[PDB]
Amino acid sequence: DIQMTQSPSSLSASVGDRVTITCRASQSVSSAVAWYQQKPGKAPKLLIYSASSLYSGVPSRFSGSRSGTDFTLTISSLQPEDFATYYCQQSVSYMGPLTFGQGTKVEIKRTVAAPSVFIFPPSDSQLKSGTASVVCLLNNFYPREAKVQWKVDNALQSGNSQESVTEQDSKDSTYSLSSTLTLSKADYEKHKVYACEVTHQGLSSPVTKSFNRG
Amino acid sequence: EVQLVESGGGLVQPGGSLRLSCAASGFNFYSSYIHWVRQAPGKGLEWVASISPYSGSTSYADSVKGRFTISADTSKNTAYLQMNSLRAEDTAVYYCARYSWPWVSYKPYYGLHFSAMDYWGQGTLVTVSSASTKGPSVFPLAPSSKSTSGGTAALGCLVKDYFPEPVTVSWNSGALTSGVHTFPAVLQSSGLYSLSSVVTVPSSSLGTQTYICNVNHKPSNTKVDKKVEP
Amino acid sequence: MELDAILDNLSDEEQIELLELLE
Repeated sequence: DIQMTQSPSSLSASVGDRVTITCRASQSVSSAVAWYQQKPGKAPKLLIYSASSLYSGVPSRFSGSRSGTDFTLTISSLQPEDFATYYCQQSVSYMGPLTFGQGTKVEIKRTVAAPSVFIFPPSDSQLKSGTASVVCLLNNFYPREAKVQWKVDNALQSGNSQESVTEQDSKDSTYSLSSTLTLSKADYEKHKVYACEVTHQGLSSPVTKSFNRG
Repeated sequence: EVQLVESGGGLVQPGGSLRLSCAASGFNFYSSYIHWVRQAPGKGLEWVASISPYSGSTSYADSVKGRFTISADTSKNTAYLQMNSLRAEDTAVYYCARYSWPWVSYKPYYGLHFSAMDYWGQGTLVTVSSASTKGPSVFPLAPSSKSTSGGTAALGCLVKDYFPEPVTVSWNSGALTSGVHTFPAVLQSSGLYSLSSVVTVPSSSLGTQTYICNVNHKPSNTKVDKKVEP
Repeated sequence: MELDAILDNLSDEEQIELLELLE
């Protein structure tokens, strides 16, 4: 049909940088192009309408331009709160299909920050239910790439862990990670030392946070 | 002011039906176009349907033709999306949004002006699954004994074995918001979700200051308050 | 002025031809 091809699918830039996002329409869409900003878990917010008009209340650093079938969203002075996914959208078909464009994830680039590492044993409450979740928390680090290795009485674990990463913080530009190690109450009681060992660019050496079951 | 409030989403088995409603408040509903736009978890925006509420003219994406029906009641200023024959790929957050009329205008010496989606509702989650609704279990992530009393500590709550999404977590009935990280849920091998919500607090506060996570899972009508002690 | 009533009775190709005349 009518496709909006949105290049780069993702980009990373520093505070104050100029960033440009592109949308090529597969055919003429006139100026029927809007630009939206979507932060995680929220509805998209209109930034640009009719390809070049700044929506009321939007910061002036957002602007849209058109050249033929190419549409450009420019963020002239990148702010930390601009972490988001941006989408173009065409509406050239009156009461016809509206198409979007795959989006652009904009991450904010900041100085390297090491994670604060904590470990949490299972509650007695959960053990009374028959399973054990051991949680390792990595707090407020940046770059997003980080490795967590679980060690139970120094044996490396594999296949019994699940991770989750927060979205980039809109104010300090950091990430946080949660690693959960799952064991049965029996296998949990059959061992003593539960350790979370963390590798990250901000750490000279991998950092281990441990506890003993007793 | 202008508001769009969506209703009717939830968990539904494959092949079933749901009806989303979108109640509009601070604008002329007769003078608008209403769109349903959906987003599958972690994916992009996909337009679903459009309606002109006064003339009742409609348009549909090919993905939903014959299965979905958009309608509107100008008396109630409320638009509707009736979804039949739902499939797993229909799982998404469904958003209501608005064009103010006209779709496109022309003004001499200034050109064309195309409307855009300026007001969106908060969205309603539709999950197409055979899995069953289950309320969560809440466990404390107790702040460590391996500890000083002069810096920062972390504590939290584990919300596990629930379905479907979402879960909301607040701290101290909302009084504590700074330093909170509520993580994206992961789906466990049980077929149920599990997440953590943690906070960093002054390490000196522990044991004196009371820390309660308030977990609400509306799909199951479940509200649990867990006090987190060392 | 509003163009919706005009475009509702034009084909997609006619619509874009009109819109491009008005640019």
